[PDB]
Amino acid sequence: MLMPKEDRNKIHQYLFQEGVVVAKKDFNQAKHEEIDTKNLYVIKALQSLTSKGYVKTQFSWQYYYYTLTEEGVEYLREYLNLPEHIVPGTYIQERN
Amino acid sequence: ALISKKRKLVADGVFYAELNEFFTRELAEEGYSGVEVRVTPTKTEVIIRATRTQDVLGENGRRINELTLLVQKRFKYAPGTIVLYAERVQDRGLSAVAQAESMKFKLLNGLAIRRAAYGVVRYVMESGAKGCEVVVSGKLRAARAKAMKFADGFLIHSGQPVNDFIDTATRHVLMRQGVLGIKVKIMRDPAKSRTGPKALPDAVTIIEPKEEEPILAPSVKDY
Amino acid sequence: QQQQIIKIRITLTSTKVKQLENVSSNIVKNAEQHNLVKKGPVRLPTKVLKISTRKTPNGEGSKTWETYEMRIHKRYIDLEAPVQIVKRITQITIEPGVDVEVVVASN
Amino acid sequence: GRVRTKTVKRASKALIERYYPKLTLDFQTNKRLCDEIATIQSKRLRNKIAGYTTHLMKRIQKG
RNA sequence: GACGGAAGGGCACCACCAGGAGUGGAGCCUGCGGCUUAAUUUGACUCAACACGGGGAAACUCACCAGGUCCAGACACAAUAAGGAUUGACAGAUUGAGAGCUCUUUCUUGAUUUUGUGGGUGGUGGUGCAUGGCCGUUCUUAGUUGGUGGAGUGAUUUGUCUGCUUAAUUGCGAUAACGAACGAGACCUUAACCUACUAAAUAGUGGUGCUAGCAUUUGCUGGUUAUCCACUUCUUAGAGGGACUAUCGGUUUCAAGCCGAUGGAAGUUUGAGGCAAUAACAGGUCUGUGAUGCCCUUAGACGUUCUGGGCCGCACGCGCGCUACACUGACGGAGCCAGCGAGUCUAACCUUGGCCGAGAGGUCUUGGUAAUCUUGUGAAACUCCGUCGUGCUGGGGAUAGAGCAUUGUAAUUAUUGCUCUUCAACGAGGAAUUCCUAGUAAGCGCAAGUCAUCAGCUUGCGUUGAUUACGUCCCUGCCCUUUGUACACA
Repeated sequence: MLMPKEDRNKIHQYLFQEGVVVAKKDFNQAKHEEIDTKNLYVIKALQSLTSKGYVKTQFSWQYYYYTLTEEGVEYLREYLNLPEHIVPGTYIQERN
Repeated sequence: ALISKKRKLVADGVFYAELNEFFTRELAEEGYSGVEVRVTPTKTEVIIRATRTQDVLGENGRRINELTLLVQKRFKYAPGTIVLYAERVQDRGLSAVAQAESMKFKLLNGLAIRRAAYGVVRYVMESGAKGCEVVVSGKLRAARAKAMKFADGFLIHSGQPVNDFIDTATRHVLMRQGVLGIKVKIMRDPAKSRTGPKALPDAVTIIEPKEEEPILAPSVKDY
Repeated sequence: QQQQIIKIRITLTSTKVKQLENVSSNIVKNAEQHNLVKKGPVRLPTKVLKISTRKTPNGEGSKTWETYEMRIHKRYIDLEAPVQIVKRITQITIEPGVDVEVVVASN
Repeated sequence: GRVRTKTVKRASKALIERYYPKLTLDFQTNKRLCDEIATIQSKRLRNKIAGYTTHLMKRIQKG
């Protein structure tokens, strides 16, 4: 949906801090905790990078496990413009 | 809050059948073989004691840091508890998923409907499988009847404590021509399991005495 | 205040009664190691948590009725316990899903 | 209407081949001497086989 | 092999013969038709569809009839936005929704892709004669089978049997068979016996700290939101015993039987439950799976918004039931019984009471996330004592009418109750036709399930409890031997 991307990049802000992009199920509720934007139209750009990979997928229990893949560097050199190895392919917790 | 005595063991499955639906469905390529649930307070023991536990290090933060915060962040457990751990599963005859996932990469090629089936299961047919039951159905040949009722084993069932020795599985794959449903039944041994009842009541062995005494012109014994 | 014996209502519960009687036994046996004065093991009634539905996924045929149920086993005890015997309990008397917390009173 | 069952009928002749010269008419001490050392799996699977041992050697003295 | 209006065997309260409950009579919910409405969405139509699909449906549901906005068009690959793409819009003309639905129309609006050939596949859309998984039925049943040997060129057969018993292909006994692997049986539960235990008020005990009083016929009714708490048997089970058709007479191929009698908590696989094998139904579920091959559609949608009829519309048909035809009954007083539970979490569920008003019920309070409180579920059905009489009635409450409350943003086509107006049918019910043999047939009533509210329903829980057959092939149903078969989607 035609909607400005500081909405999306507060939520991609919520991705690279711990590693989650997860939507819930309702319409006109718009209150998911710790992803505090709308429940439904955030999906509208969340598949928009799925069509060329970039993220994994399952539905079950309508849980929306849509979390980024190994190629979460080259598009977020330009969509968040971050220096990698902070939440890229070697985001070490400590050792576990 | 203020948890009743009827709100966590009937609600065992809100977390325990959460993981068991997760790694049946998300990345069950690992050959899932249960979690060793000892839930300590403010820590979370993930033990995927599976076939591919070399993926507990991995990149040390590529996919594990997802799995720190996917099951733990959908019912929204508060972070600061989650620990991950693994170890290789073994003895691959006594587990349903061990030969099921030994068929979950053979259902594209065009192997036989029987050749892989009774060959791998003779890891335990000679070491503790008496009566098994494998049906690999779906539609392998477009007709009216689509079912292969494969029967193999040296059948001993049933005395009704059945859960002492049974494995169960059912799988699916979305191929060109519809689903292919692979449900098996693998039969563990109570004689190989070394636990509790040695065998359900068939195997009863009888020892032999000394040779019984004669009239015995007897004795002078004073120790 | 540490190490007084002031009549505490230690409460235990579990699922299968083999390991619930296990946990109570090696704590009342650990009520021997310094001899807690006590009118102790309250062999409390155990529970039945029945559901009774139709497990069929279609409404046809001679219809079906089953049950499926958890066994809440449950041992309230009348301890009289000190401050030492509550500490090491999170990984002693071990079984899958040990659950305990005690209010420090009975009167 | 409650005649006996086969897997305890055949089990005694691999069992009372051991200790024939016992198991007399009074059916109490022999009953636990039927339950003597064996690898049994319940109590009334063996009290039936002791009552099997009770009735089927009491009648040898019927000829 | 399957059949037969062929014998023979057996056995069947999903058929009888005694029975004990009866049905379909009325009215009225509750389904399935049809009726047709513009709409009565949809599957299931043979015991084996039809108080089934959780289905007691206001919205939520909802797949039909009605309307109108999001496109909720990921995008493989690319025309049109930069002196402007997408369009919300005040106030108004429409318009349930200021639904800028639509317009009257110029404020907002920027790289956030409107989309452009084509493609996500949303689908409660067809396809269980595309399906898996699952669930029923064949069958409340004894039926399967290899290892070897025997007969037959071979399909096959024998073992699994003319007898007798059984709940039984269970056992005995006969024997080209022997020895077995199954299912069943066995196994296991439970309302249980255990004052013997590891063991006692979030739980139950003789006592009695403080001891009011009837009464002195000297210990009783007792209480004491704990006083020392007296104590484990009742409450509850950690493993175990105790019962294993247990014992003698009758009759028995002396077995396999099973009874007269009875120690006993248990003599009927204890009564009843529980998972129940080989082989398959074009059984059924694609209107529960976001698992679905194909095809209709892919935003002018069969997704998805938000209010109405609906599945709740009417000669009539058939399916499950509920109140009854009263006078071992009805009304009024006295006494008074269960177990099952499920109960609030950062919200408002169960709730004795206080006080109010006749109820419906309402405000502060009583305890409880739970052997704490509900609730001692004193309820009905029940026991005892006064009032009603041959009538459609002190049985009955269909039918419509008015008023008061409760739940829900929201009650009209009425969510339910309450108080009065309306006060009927119907009198034991046709050729049609079921269930069930001891705390069970029967009587009645409370939890839970759907549950804001809506049980005339369905599981259980219970409180009180007879019968007569004591079993069998004519009707109906099923397995086995023998024959016959021009049949094999039999």
